[PDB]
Amino acid sequence: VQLQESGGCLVQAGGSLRLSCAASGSTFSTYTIGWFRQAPGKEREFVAAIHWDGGQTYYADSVKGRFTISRDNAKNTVYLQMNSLKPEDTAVYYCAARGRRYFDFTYSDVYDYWGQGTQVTVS
Amino acid sequence: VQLQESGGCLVQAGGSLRLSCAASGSTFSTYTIGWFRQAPGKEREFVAAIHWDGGQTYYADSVKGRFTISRDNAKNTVYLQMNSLKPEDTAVYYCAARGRRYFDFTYSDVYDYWGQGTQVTVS
Amino acid sequence: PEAFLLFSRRADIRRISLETNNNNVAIPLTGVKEASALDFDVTDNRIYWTDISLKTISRAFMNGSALEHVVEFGLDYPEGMAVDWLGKNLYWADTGTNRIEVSKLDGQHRQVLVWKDLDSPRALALDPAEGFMYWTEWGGKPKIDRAAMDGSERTTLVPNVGRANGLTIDYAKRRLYWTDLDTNLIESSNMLGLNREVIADDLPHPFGLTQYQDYIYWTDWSRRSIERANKTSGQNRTIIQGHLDYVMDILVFHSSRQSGWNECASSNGHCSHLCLAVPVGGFVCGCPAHYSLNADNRTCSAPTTFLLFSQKSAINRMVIDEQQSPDIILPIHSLRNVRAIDYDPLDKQLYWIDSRQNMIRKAQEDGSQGFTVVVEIQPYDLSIDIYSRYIYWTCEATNVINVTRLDGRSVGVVLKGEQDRPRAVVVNPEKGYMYFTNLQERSPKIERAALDGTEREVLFFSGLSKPIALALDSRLGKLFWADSDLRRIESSDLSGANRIVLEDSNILQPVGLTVFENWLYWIDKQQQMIEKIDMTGREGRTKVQARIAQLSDIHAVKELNLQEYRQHPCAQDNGGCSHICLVKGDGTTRCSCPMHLVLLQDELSCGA
Amino acid sequence: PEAFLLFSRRADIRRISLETNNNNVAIPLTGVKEASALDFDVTDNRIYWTDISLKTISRAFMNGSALEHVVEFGLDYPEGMAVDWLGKNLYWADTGTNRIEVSKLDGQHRQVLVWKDLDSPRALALDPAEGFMYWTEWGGKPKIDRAAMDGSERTTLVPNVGRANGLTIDYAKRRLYWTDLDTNLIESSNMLGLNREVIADDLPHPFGLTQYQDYIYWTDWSRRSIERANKTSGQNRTIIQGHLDYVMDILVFHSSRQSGWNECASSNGHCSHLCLAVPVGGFVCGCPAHYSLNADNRTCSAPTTFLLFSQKSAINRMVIDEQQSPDIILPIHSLRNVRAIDYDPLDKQLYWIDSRQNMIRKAQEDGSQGFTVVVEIQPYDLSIDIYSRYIYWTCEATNVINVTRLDGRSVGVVLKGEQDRPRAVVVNPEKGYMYFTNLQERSPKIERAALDGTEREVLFFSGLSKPIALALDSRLGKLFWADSDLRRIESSDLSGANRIVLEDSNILQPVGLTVFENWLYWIDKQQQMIEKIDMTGREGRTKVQARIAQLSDIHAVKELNLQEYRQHPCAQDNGGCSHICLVKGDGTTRCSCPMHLVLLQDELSCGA
Ligand SMILES: *[C@@H]1O[C@H](CO)[C@@H](O[C@@H]2O[C@H](CO)[C@@H](O[C@@H]3O[C@H](CO[C@H]4O[C@H](CO)[C@@H](O)[C@H](O)[C@@H]4O)[C@@H](O)[C@H](O)[C@@H]3O)[C@H](O)[C@H]2NC(C)=O)[C@H](O)[C@H]1NC(C)=O
Ligand SMILES: *[C@@H]1O[C@H](CO)[C@@H](O[C@@H]2O[C@H](CO)[C@@H](O[C@@H]3O[C@H](CO)[C@@H](O)[C@H](O)[C@@H]3O)[C@H](O)[C@H]2NC(C)=O)[C@H](O)[C@H]1NC(C)=O
Ligand SMILES: *[C@@H]1O[C@H](CO)[C@@H](O[C@@H]2O[C@H](CO)[C@@H](O[C@@H]3O[C@H](CO)[C@@H](O)[C@H](O)[C@@H]3O)[C@H](O)[C@H]2NC(C)=O)[C@H](O)[C@H]1NC(C)=O
Ligand SMILES: *[C@@H]1O[C@H](CO)[C@@H](O[C@@H]2O[C@H](CO)[C@@H](O)[C@H](O)[C@H]2NC(C)=O)[C@H](O)[C@H]1NC(C)=O
Ligand SMILES: *[C@@H]1O[C@H](CO)[C@@H](O[C@@H]2O[C@H](CO)[C@@H](O)[C@H](O)[C@H]2NC(C)=O)[C@H](O)[C@H]1NC(C)=O
Ligand SMILES: *[C@@H]1O[C@H](CO)[C@@H](O)[C@H](O)[C@H]1NC(C)=O
Ligand SMILES: *[C@@H]1O[C@H](CO)[C@@H](O)[C@H](O)[C@H]1NC(C)=O
Ligand SMILES: *[C@@H]1O[C@H](CO)[C@@H](O)[C@H](O)[C@H]1NC(C)=O
Ligand SMILES: *[C@@H]1O[C@H](CO)[C@@H](O)[C@H](O)[C@H]1NC(C)=O
Ligand SMILES: *[C@@H]1O[C@H](CO)[C@@H](O)[C@H](O)[C@H]1NC(C)=O
Ligand SMILES: [Cl-]
Ligand SMILES: [Cl-]
Ligand SMILES: [Cl-]
Ligand SMILES: [Cl-]
Ligand SMILES: [Cl-]
Ligand SMILES: [Cl-]
Ligand SMILES: [Cl-]
Repeated sequence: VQLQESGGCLVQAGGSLRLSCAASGSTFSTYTIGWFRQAPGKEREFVAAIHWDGGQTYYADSVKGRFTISRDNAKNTVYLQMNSLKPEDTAVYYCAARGRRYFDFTYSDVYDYWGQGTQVTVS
Repeated sequence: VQLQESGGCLVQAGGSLRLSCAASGSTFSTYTIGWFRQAPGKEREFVAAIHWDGGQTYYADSVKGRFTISRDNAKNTVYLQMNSLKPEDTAVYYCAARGRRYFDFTYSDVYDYWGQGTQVTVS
Repeated sequence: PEAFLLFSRRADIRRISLETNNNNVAIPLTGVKEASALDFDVTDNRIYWTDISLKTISRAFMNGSALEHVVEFGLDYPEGMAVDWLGKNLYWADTGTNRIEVSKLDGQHRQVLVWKDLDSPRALALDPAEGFMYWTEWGGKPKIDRAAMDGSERTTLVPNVGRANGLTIDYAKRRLYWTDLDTNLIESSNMLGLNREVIADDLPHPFGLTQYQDYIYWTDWSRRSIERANKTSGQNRTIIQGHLDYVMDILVFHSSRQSGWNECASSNGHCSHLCLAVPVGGFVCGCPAHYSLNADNRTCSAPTTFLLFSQKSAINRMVIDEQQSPDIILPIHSLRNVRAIDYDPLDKQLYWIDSRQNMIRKAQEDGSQGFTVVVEIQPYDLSIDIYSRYIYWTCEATNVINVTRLDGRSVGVVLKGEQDRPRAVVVNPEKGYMYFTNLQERSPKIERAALDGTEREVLFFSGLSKPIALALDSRLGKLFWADSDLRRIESSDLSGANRIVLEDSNILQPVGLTVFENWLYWIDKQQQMIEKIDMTGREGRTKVQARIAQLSDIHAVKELNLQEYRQHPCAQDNGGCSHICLVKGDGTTRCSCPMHLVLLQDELSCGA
Repeated sequence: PEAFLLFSRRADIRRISLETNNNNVAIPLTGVKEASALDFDVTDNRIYWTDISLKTISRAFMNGSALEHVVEFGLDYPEGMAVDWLGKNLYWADTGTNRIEVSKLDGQHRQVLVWKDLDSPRALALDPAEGFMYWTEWGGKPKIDRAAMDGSERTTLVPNVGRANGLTIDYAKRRLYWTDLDTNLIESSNMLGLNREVIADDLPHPFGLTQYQDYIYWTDWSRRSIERANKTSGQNRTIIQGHLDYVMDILVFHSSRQSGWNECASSNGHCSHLCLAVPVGGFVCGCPAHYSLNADNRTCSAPTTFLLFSQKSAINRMVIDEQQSPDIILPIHSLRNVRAIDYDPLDKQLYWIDSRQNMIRKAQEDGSQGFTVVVEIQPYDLSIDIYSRYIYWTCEATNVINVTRLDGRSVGVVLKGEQDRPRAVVVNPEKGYMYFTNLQERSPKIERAALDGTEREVLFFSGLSKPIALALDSRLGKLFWADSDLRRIESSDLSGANRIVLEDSNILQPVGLTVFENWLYWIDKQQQMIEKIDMTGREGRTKVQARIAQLSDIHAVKELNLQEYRQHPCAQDNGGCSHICLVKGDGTTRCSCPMHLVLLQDELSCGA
């Protein structure tokens, strides 16, 4: 299993942006895909997670109402729709996966696969 | 740095045994060498540690008076002299090293190098 | 006694009092990474938990003392776990390995109870007073199954359900409770799976579940809480504690949930190992995996003949029986890169080569009494002379055939050549000869020589590319090799005559051989297969197991007939030879030496 | 307010009240692995701690929130750390890197204060009210040094001492306190290192020290305790709390230990960045690393000319000055395997190739605004055309020269071919040509072509084995290359004439080249060295830095002449060309295309 994030760039305050996580080497029917972000000088923070089989979604309070995690019906791809971007949303956003469905999705240590991350800067 | 334990075997209760830890890439002027044990179905337990430069020794309560840790003066080898061996002393004995002096020597996670361990069984 | 609630979350197991003001305090454990399932034994004041990250099931007292990892091998996703407090047994369900297993509460006598047609079991609940066992399945068609607590009488109890969680038994009112994670409901049925009732249909995200007196307890990952309600109407709801994110499991620690009795609680059913409950309230005696129950239905006998096959980081065992028992992984610790394996049927110990540690190690099937025989060097293959108690192994680094006693004392080198590349090797001490592949550059050979290195004979020099495996059967007088490049397995007489291709199709990477009696087993690393062909010809080529990654070797073990073993003339203290004891064609013995010694005038000792 | 004691142990930082002498309670922090040194800022209610395992220095409030890692790069063993509560600065000492550094309490404007002739500094103590800082050294000859808190007027204060620890200042009584770990003593002296006194000579294992009012506090690893005694006599001893194994540091959180005043405490001394105290009670304005203080002695100017050299997982910067300022690592995140580097002097951003990620990335020197330019493919070397805003890079997998805009939009491929193996590359847009090494099988070549791929010319085909690096200086008309196999560096004219060997001795593995002013710099990966030769021939070959592991590339950055840049005809909207803008020998421009397009009749646009 390999993961590749994409979509990060410089974006204005109040603007929108959609990230995507391409996946390889599985059907991921037994996987949970989660998004994390890490700003310079801060601890890595949980953003959102989704069951590939089931559709259950889970969000952090700091992105509730603004961020939406979704699943592609065609190309093995998870999306992170980010609306109403604040300057504090500036971080490198990582895509993580684990072959287990119900667990503490904020627990980053127990995930099995990570991507290179993509940088989102909000002015 | 590479470590290799030796000396483990089968020994009667109340007998004596001396283990040794060979060395390579000898950066040992700045290293602490510690001994660890792990019985089947039990957590890894700290035994003893020594400052290669300094000569300070530190021991666990379960081995005080019975065990002795020492350095060789020509071989780059740390010894663990085990006297008054109890049956519960049965474990795989590991040699660990860290390029730092003065720290929590029981903190096995912060050591930098390990050996393959040697099996000591006490009847 | 006082009742309190235990719950798992992250790497902590915590305690909440139900009588006092909720005093959330953590149980002082150590080494926990991700605690999931929970259970207890009130008479022992012990708690049990599974760790999905570490793939372990552990135990400890409520004060944190006597922390023990009672299950450390063969786990993948141990989601379900339950304590048999009557028979003092530990049950668990692994979603990955697709197995329901049992063992003593300390880990001894581990046995597989359900393994056939089992797709992802999740929650598990026990009823040892009645002898029944209930679990949920997240397989292709989710359902709730039932079986006796010895694995028999398996049946579907609730077929019409989603992926259920937190299966809980109300022992007083005879009702089953569970959380359907697909429909987000808390449901209940009776013990027969009928009279379904919806207890709570307005909850945001229920997960964990337990029952106590008139109440059910559950965790809600959306409200981040532990809540309680009337177990019948679902009313009188209350929050026990909030701000608890992603609580995995909950239970009420109280003696009122571990009642009842059976014969296992009184006398262990006079069983030597396992006392497993069966309906209605009875018991049967069980054995560890691959052990057999004797005619007394109480005692257990270890397997006498079996197959061993090793992977890169595992050594497994397999038997051939009527019920077709599953293969198990032997609790051998610190396996890094196992290349070849062997077995001494006298002291019943396992030998193997670890190519990353570059050593030859030894232990029992218990995993205990580990010992390194040989420690640069690069052991490639090995073969045990069980009569002279020696190991014949090839060194890939120095290109020699080295001999070593079982206790680690070196005998010496019996073969070395300028351009010799000895690799695979098999010993035939009944006749006094050894066979080995010689992978010389662009000229691979299969050779034979006496066990002291003399009488070297090239048996085959054509039709070979990479002969990588060897096997031998002394009663049939047959030699077997497998070519990984030419992708075929051949056979011939020990003399070298009657060379025949046994199989040469649908074979990708054969890397191991062994003989049971009339069957020739082999392993295909690329196909991840263990297959066998019938050498007497009655039956055809069959597969025995598939989807086995990183296969390395395979070795059959036959029960040793001790009186026939003692009849071998080198079994009685090496026949007086200080080193190599050689059987000659007439049945008597001769003494010989490794190449750095010479035989002395006494025709028994070797000196430098 | 009330005074309490903070101590570090394992991954915990805990609080002990002195009103109760117990009440042990942990500070709710996360992500801590091995807490070591401790300090505080009483006006901010903040604590500071170093993590030896994570190589970080962090801070947070007593509540637990606002947890920030203010130092994340360039640390090895940050044993010493102290807070400048008056000037709001963070000081620390790294035993591994052998450096005393300073920055703002949030981490901005990091600067190196001591780095010359400094062997293993351990404990560190600040006296900002007077302008002195004191530290212990575990070097070849242990001692206690003193210097101004800007790094100046360094001196040895106590030369005759063992390896000291827990250096503490009694600001009321003007006394220094420390623990001699080699003699197990608690010693003291006055602020000039005189009047030595032994405070306690019968302690089993003292470690970590602090002082408050009439008492000194220490931790004893042998007795596993925190203890206290009369600061003068050493008697009236008492145990504060026991059963605390291996406590690393202690301090008394109270306002009476952070007293005094200086002009930095009022409006930062009108300094733009760093306000650093100097004796006696004065101050001097400071600047970040490689920044220079302006003529107003208040504001700072960024470096306009510097060197960049990369390692496997690091990119460093180095200046050439009279001070001989130390090199620093740039805070670039997620560096896995840096293969080559380049720099855009217009937008002042750094470019590099990561071979493990197989991308070409971009970032500011402070790590911000990271962006992936190109992301199977395997970028090998890159060279930036700063006038057309293009990146010329070679693909190791497809063996092409691919052209990409700085914003990631692809221009196209300008060189493909049978037998072609383009590797190293340098562009010369001032003349309209590019130079690249062609590592064809058993026939390496150094070739030239126009920036559109036309006018291909093999400049050199002999005296080559593995030409691995390329450099160019347009003003001198010189091409430079390094051969890693033949172990030499050569030079020639851009026309290809006047080939000469520059160096061919004491060179093991040259893997990079760059030109500063009249110096040719190169990196020797095997010798772990950066060296330089004077191309004017006046001065000799000199080493500039050694013991640099895993060297990858080196690249010089000259201050951009805005006037000379805007005079380049492709600098203004690419000279009207839709793709490739080419300077002629006339000085005017042509337009050209990649190979999947063709130039239209307008002589400016490319169509398919
Ligand atoms: C938990 O929820 C319950 C409702 O689901 C609460 O109410 C209890 O309900 C029972 C009856 O269900 C009531 O107790 C009495 O019922 C008898 C008749 O008893 C017979 O019928 C019932 C129902 O068929 C059966 O369960 C019995 O075994 C008998 O066969 C009436 O004659 C009485 O007048 C009285 O109504 C009560 O409503 C109540 N039981 C109590 C208060 O003991 C229950 O209270 C909830 N528990 C808690 C702790 O809150
Ligand atoms: C065949 O296997 C045996 C071991 O089963 C190898 O014997 C080992 O040989 C090495 C030297 O090659 C011995 O090390 C030596 O130790 C003595 C001290 O007793 C020291 O004086 C020497 O300088 C050398 O370091 C080692 O002890 C020995 N091990 C045993 C168990 O005897 C033998 O080398 C193998 N044959 C070949 C051809 O490699
Ligand atoms: C030279 O480098 C550029 C990138 O700097 C390479 O362009 C990339 O080429 C791939 C495949 O040719 C493109 O992927 C394709 O995208 C289209 C959607 O436009 C999709 O329909 C295809 O199935 C495929 O996924 C990729 O978009 C493109 N990227 C850019 C920025 O242009 C180019 O291939 C390199 N040339 C050579 C000869 O290697
Ligand atoms: C932790 O609790 C266990 C079990 O309660 C203690 O083990 C034994 O407990 C029984 C009663 O259940 C006593 O009769 C035994 O004396 C206990 N064993 C020993 C060796 O004393 C265990 O002692 C407790 N440990 C601590 C540190 O409190
Ligand atoms: C965490 O502690 C800090 C320290 O007081 C609090 O943060 C700020 O504290 C200052 C006083 O130094 C107040 O003037 C600010 O109003 C505080 N900030 C905010 C956003 O309230 C903070 O309140 C504490 N956090 C908690 C949860 O108690
Ligand atoms: C709530 O609980 C009380 C007992 O405290 C019980 O008598 C009552 O019937 C319950 N009410 C409802 C509406 O469930
Ligand atoms: C053991 O049980 C089997 C069947 O359950 C029965 O045939 C056999 O006679 C029993 N033996 C004894 C000794 O009870
Ligand atoms: C400490 O000892 C000195 C004598 O050396 C004494 O004068 C002083 O009062 C003592 N202080 C305390 C706090 O006990
Ligand atoms: C402290 O020491 C001195 C003399 O030893 C004296 O003032 C007093 O008795 C001791 N105790 C206290 C509490 O001051
Ligand atoms: C800067 O400092 C120097 C020496 O410290 C001094 O001579 C000079 O006047 C200062 N600059 C200004 C603008 O005051
Ligand atoms: Cl000591
Ligand atoms: Cl010693
Ligand atoms: Cl823990
Ligand atoms: Cl019963
Ligand atoms: Cl198993
Ligand atoms: Cl020359
Ligand atoms: Cl240097």
